[PDB]
Order: sequence, then C-alpha cells, then structure tokens
Amino acid sequence: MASNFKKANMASSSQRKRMSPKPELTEEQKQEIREAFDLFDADGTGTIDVKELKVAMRALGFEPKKEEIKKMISEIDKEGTGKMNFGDFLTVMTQKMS
Repeated sequence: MASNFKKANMASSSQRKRMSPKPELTEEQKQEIREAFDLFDADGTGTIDVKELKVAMRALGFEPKKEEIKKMISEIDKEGTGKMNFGDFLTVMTQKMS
C-alpha cells in the first residue's frame, strides 16, 4: 500500500528499557539521539529530512556552546539538499558533545 490507510499501532507498549550501556554512549546520550530520530522515523524507514531534523535540533540542543545546532543543519544540506540517516546523527551529535 502507498497511502496511509490508518491502524498501525493502537496498543502502545513503549519499552524504554532495552540496552544497558557497556564501553559506549550512556543514559543521557542513549535517550536523546534514539528518542528524537525514532520520534520522526516512527515505523522503521531510514532517513529523516531537514524539516524534521531542525525540530529534532530544537528539542536536543536546549542550552549549547557556539557552532553546534546551525553547523549540523547547514553541513548536511549540501549536495542533494538535507537528508540524515541514524549513522550520521549518532556519530556527528555524540562526537560534537562528548
């Protein structure tokens, strides 16, 4: 089916307790990059766009340093405009803060 015919998930079993961190990103970082990218990519697709990713940067930034939220949105909007997958969002947002 191409169009949205409704009734995907009615009973919302929202399991925020799955991977406990080993030598990796911790509770604060795990929650903010998973829960923002999964809020825009809900059913399991791949890429989030600059409209959705700018709303993701407003919720994730809060209070930041200087060239962080404007630098991510203007640097991936370049060759075929702005599209981001989860490997880009995880590596660029964790290495710029941690």
